[PDB]
Amino acid sequence: PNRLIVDEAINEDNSVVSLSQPKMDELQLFRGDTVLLKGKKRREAVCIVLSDDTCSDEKIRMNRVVRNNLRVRLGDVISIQPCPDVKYGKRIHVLPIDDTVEGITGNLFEVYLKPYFLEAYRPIRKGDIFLVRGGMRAVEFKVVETDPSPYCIVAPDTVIHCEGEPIKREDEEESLNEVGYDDIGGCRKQLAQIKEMVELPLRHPALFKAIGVKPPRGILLYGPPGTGKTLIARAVANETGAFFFLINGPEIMSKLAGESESNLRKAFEEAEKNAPAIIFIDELDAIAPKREKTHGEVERRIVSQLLTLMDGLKQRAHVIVMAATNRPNSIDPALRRFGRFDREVDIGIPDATGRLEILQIHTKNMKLADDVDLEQVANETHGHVGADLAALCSEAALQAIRKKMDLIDLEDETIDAEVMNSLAVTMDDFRWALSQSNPSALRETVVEVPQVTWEDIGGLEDVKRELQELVQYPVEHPDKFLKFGMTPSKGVLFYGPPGCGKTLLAKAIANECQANFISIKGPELLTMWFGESEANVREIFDKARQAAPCVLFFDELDSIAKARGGNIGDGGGAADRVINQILTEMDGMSTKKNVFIIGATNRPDIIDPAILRPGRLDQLIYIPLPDEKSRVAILKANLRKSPVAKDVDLEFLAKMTNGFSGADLTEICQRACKLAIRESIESEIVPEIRRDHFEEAMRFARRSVSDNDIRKYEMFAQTLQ
Amino acid sequence: NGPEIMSKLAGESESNLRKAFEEAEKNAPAIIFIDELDAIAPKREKTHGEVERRIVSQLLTLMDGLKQRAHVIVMAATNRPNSIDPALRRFGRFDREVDIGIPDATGRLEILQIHTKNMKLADDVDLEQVANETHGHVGADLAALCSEAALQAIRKKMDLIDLEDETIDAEVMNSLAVTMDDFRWALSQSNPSALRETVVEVPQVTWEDIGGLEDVKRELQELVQYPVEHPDKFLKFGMTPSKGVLFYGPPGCGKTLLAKAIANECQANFISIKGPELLTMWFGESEANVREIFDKARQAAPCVLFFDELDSIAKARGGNIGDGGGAADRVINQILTEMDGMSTKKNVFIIGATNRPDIIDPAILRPGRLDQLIYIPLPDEKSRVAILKANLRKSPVAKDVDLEFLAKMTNGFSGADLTEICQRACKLAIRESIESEIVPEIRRDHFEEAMRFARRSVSDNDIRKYEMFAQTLQ
Amino acid sequence: TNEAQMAAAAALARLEQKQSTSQDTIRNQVRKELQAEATVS
Ligand SMILES: Nc1ncnc2c1ncn2[C@@H]1O[C@H](COP(=O)(O)OP(=O)(O)O)[C@@H](O)[C@H]1O
Ligand SMILES: Nc1ncnc2c1ncn2[C@@H]1O[C@H](COP(=O)(O)OP(=O)(O)O)[C@@H](O)[C@H]1O
Ligand SMILES: Nc1ncnc2c1ncn2[C@@H]1O[C@H](COP(=O)(O)OP(=O)(O)O)[C@@H](O)[C@H]1O
Repeated sequence: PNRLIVDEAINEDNSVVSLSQPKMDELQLFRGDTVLLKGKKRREAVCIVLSDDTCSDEKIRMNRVVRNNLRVRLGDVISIQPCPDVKYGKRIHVLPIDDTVEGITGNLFEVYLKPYFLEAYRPIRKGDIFLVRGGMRAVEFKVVETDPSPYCIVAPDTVIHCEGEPIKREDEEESLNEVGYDDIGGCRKQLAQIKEMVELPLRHPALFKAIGVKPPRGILLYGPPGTGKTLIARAVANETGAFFFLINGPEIMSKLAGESESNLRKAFEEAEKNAPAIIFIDELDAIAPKREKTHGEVERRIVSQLLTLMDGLKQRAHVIVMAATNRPNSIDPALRRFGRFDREVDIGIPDATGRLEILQIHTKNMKLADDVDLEQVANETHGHVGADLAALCSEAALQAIRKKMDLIDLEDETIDAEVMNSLAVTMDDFRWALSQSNPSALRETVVEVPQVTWEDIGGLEDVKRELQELVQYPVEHPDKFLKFGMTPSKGVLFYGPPGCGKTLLAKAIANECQANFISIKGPELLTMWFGESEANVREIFDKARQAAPCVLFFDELDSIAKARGGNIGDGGGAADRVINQILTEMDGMSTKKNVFIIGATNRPDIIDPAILRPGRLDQLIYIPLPDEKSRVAILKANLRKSPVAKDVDLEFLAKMTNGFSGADLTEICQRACKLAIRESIESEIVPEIRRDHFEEAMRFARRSVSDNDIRKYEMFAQTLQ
Repeated sequence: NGPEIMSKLAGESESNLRKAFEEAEKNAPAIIFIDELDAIAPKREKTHGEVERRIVSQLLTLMDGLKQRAHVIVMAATNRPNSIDPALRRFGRFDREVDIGIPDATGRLEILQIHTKNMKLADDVDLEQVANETHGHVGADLAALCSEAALQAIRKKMDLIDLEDETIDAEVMNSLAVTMDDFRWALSQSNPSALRETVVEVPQVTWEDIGGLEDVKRELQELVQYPVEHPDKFLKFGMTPSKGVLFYGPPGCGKTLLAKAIANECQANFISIKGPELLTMWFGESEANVREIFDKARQAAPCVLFFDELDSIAKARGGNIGDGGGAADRVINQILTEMDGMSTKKNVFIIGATNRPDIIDPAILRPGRLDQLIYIPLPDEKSRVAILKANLRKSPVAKDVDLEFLAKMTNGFSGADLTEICQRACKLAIRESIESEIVPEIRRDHFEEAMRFARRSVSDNDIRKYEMFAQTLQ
Repeated sequence: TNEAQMAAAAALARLEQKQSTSQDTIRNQVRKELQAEATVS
């Protein structure tokens, strides 16, 4: 009884844990009460319990600081008990740990400990280790003396002493600046999926010895460089405690014949001796490239050696092998057969939210000025990966250090704590670093859950509802579909003029469903055909299966028909190699994988009719240019983020822009916004957009769809009845 | 296994392979199993190195040495029987072979039951639902599925009770049941390894699923059953049984269901070849795959090999225009060849389907090939009603629904179009039922509304061409 | 008890202050004006 599973916390605070209410009622404690935690080897901690809507009933959520003091790891279980007799302390003695007091001098108490405890009212226990962040350094301290014992709350009126040399870290505790899960920003879903696969085999090996189940013995990670593939592999080993062995392709390949095989075997033999252990092989495609793609005997031999060592993992107890590559299909397929590397996780590229999280992670210690806006940076850093965002944080820190501190300090390794704490990084330093950095992954496609909602789309009220019926109803009301023998559609095709919101329709339903949006463009379908790489069709559909829930959007479906001539071409049909592979993958995809396929085209008259057969994109939705009420709605939607003067007549503008698409109405709003901003900036050398700004914008905006194109689209839609 | 031998240096791989045979003799009777055979003895054209050629020759001589190594049998496993050195299949050696393939729905259910023998299942667990849903899975995937379903249940309860020790109390496992939500969850997490493989099985299509065409059903029984039910009567009367039939007529009239239904009644393995597959072979100039398809049919005998959309290639070449040539192409020529060499007593029946007989090489209709012709017109008045009744056999239908009235209106509709009407009415009933909670049956209003959106797929210009062709055939 | 509730109030204030649009248009317009003045001189 009163035993809870240790897991990660959302609240980063050094004295806070979170429980689900049913456990707070059974433990007879209230929100804000102090409790004691009992871990391993007679180690205890004191904390405050809060609650949220994310902790499960069986779990207790805590940060690394609490787990380190209890000598427990994620997946363990501890005891919890209330202690309502906790009172305030009188005098405490806190000293830093030498592991973090390097390159720094000055009054660490006044810089770190005093801000940390002042109005903080934190519960402490003798021997507690806690981390205080600031001045671009993270310093951890130990409680070595308390007048009350073993625990007390430190009030602002207590005496805090700090006299003596920094304390050497003990072997029973780990440094709080070591890499853990809280250092990983984006790809949180992937990290959770991996944790489930590896944490239990390593944390509780007894259960797999006794229970008739096979553990994963190999996980392949893939994505561009700098996304965190090697960060995850190390963070997992650090969190679980397994010995981490590092291997990389090019180093093993740099060895002579016989040396490369011996070195690879040694790593596996050492992992068994040090089990539980994790073997991470970086650049897997370099150590084990496809055999059919090389000529060398040594390269074919090292693949055979790795294949046998992977099979030997059925005998090497508690050893998991992980690997990283840039492309999941650039390695010899034998490694991915049952057993061996039977699991894989797509890391990809962080999205806008993950990029902000990474910037926040790499600023934990940084003092930021009020003008610093990392969300704006995350939105501007398109194509950047964690390696690039970390560079931006460090470069911005250096610029602030050179502007101020380099005119104060000597060219030495030791700086006063007060000087470091006095240094804050401004937005100009982040903008400078942004101009110096260059995205390492700008060409690769990025898949993310879109931020487009239904309120972002003007008009098309019936289409928005129709997509909800097509995408949500099959899983929200499955008993009605079964009752009436209905087969849910697997997708819908959109056709009509460009610039009417087709991209928002697919994103908006993905947003409400919290699903990833995968955007495939014509140039990708054209590359597959011309480059004789039709196998990339499977990569696209597999990305959807692995990214599920997701919406798989195939834009420019006409690109294949156009490649065959489009308007003229030969005497045959639109059938070709790429579309046949696409249709095959569609037929083999189940709706129970939470993947919905949406297509679009601006030339529906040349789409291979096969795509419209039952089981494919059988439903057709026409998206014409917005009507009178929709054009006004579009203008109003774009202006929701800015004050609009009372002299602006949006209905008059919409009546004039009769042939304009939604994309063209957006340009008018954005241009009028820019014009209002231009005036605002000059007034400081205004609070709202004036009629003059919209009328001026009207002089430059033009319709993107000609009158002849409108008739072509309307006649086609009419032909379909 | 391949990698174990290939990882060894020149001289070590040959010695180790020889020792394996020596040990089998010393311990005879013995069985040697060579996994990933194609890794040790790949087709000769796939390797040119001196070391790789020598180790292959060593295997060939050791296989021949089995004449002296009494009571030793060597088995080997490969992914494809044609990816290995053909010399291995010479009389003796590896002359015998067995196609393991993949399990069907029945086999998958048996596999799930086997890998759950030790598992405690909740009352809601239904492994038949799983076996039917696990399309494209192999036994190794179903075993992984069972493990993942158990692991989810284990994490929920085993960690909750905090059973942290070296041994598990038997009572804890005794009360730990895996629910249907744990299997369905695992199904969402798993991913079949054989999703793109060819699936060959006895179809579940019955004659009760096909409306109308009573005379075609009887004709297929004569063409497929009689040659093997009464082989002595065919000899007595000097009758040569047909080896196949070509179906023609408007699309969407059941051509595929007819081939499946007779395969089901006869419990024969049904092989489905579709237009995209015929086009893939044509586009890639890989018509040799046709011989592999017919070879699979022979291995699967008794079987029914159905070639749908035979006109897909002729249409891809232009169909009505194209070039000035004939209906012959790389793929159909190999199909014609394999039928000509097919043995009457191999219990292989070939069925084709086209929508444009005027562009199919007439040679396909010669004796020994698809010599029989069956016309499948648009369903008549009584058949369209039967089709609607069959399509609605899985849903509640209100008594006010007049299926004869609907069939009378849908005079130009195919069976495929009647299904669209049924599904539209079902969707409307679903939307109405869901709204009532924010109904128990499909109402006439739902079918009447569907009638305003459904259209006939085959126009009168095509029906007249179909009828005139059928008339030309007398 | 009461000392624990004061500790909880302090922890809640720290977490909520740290964890808890026309401004991005204003920032982008000021940045564009500063770049235009830097190019005219
Ligand atoms: N997903 C991520 N989240 C947080 N930080 C990341 C992420 N990906 C990379 N980084 C950071 O970028 C750097 C990557 O360097 P390294 O660990 O050598 O990885 P790589 O394999 O890309 O070379 C580290 O400073 C790491 O903290
Ligand atoms: N109906 C609409 N409501 C609001 N904005 C729209 C609408 N249609 C288009 N837009 C704007 O036009 C831009 C282009 O839309 P998109 O669908 O990508 O056009 P395309 O046909 O080029 O893909 C979008 O960023 C969106 O802001
Ligand atoms: N006679 C029939 N009875 C019942 N359903 C039919 C009939 N004819 C066609 N259908 C419906 O039409 C659909 C298409 O049939 P199929 O034979 O696969 O067409 P094709 O062979 O031209 O591709 C089937 O799913 C079936 O439900």
